[PDB]
Amino acid sequence: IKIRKATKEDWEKIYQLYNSLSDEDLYLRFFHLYRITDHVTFLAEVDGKVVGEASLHKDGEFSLVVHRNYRTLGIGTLLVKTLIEEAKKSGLSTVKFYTLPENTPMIKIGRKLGFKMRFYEDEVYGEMRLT
Ligand SMILES: CC(C)(COP(=O)(O)OP(=O)(O)OC[C@H]1O[C@@H](n2cnc3c(N)ncnc32)[C@H](O)[C@@H]1OP(=O)(O)O)[C@@H](O)C(=O)NCCC(=O)NCCS
Repeated sequence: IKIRKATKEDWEKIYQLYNSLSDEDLYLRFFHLYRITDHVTFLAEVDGKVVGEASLHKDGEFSLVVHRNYRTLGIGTLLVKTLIEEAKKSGLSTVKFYTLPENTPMIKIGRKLGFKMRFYEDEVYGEMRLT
């Protein structure tokens, strides 16, 4: 399980990962964007195949997705920890995420990592002040 920073040359690999995900997975991966309508990306690789992708934006917001067959192995948690580390190195004041209330796995990660949660019927908001 290797976690590395993504480069422009990884676009094709990420594209293939996305093509294998469900519409539900993609909806959750870009939840906030769907709701309201530079960045650093990390990938989780098994062999030479990207099985997980996580991105951090300049405003502290992050998101990620792990292929269904590679879930519950701790990858999502490791990717979020990687993003938090990146956020601290880049001097961000806060990191945050948005998802659906039914997304138990993500909320579990958020809570165990220290994120303060705000719940609503249409969405949930997690946030952690770093500075
Ligand atoms: C949310 C997501 C990244 C989690 O990734 P993952 O690799 O499975 O994460 P982890 O293995 O670190 O597990 C996270 C926790 O959720 C739990 N979990 C997994 N499946 C579960 C299920 N069906 N019910 C309950 N809990 C579940 C894990 O057991 C673990 O428990 P813990 O936090 O006490 O250790 C993954 O499910 C995913 O890609 N989902 C679709 C995209 C998405 O929702 N992205 C979120 C963006 S903010």
